[PDB]
Amino acid sequence: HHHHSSGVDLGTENLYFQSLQNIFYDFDKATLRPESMKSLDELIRILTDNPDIRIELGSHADRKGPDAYNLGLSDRRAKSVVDYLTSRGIAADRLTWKGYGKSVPKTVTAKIAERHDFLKEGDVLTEEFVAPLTEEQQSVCDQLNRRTEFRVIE
Ligand code: NA
Repeated sequence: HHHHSSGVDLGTENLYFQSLQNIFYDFDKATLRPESMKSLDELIRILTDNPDIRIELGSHADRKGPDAYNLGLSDRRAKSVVDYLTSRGIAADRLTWKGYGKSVPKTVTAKIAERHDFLKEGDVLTEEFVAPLTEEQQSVCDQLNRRTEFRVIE
């Protein structure tokens, strides 16, 4: 099969790539911002250039509001991405998705840590981590949790 031990995955959770970005959302919205459409066009290029690969997506919500509500919101966030891709010709069978609600806070990557003096690589944006922060710091963290993650798979 593969003639080597596992290498680095092309995904948004562990590493930062200019050409494979997280999708971020407004508070209580599943809408694709103009920036999100550019990011999805970059993903469509990867899908069309590599016709056999699939994309696994995971959609999320920030700590505010009930668990069940946030699960539904995360499903709508995944669906908006799937609908944009399928509207551009991507076969639905090439995409898998899961809505995690607010159950999986994001881990701060080296790029996120470079951009914010208060965040360090490896910090997990849990409710307990975000709770004692300033209103501005909470807004940065909550925004980072309102995202869709991607991973390129077979
Ligand atoms: Na930092």
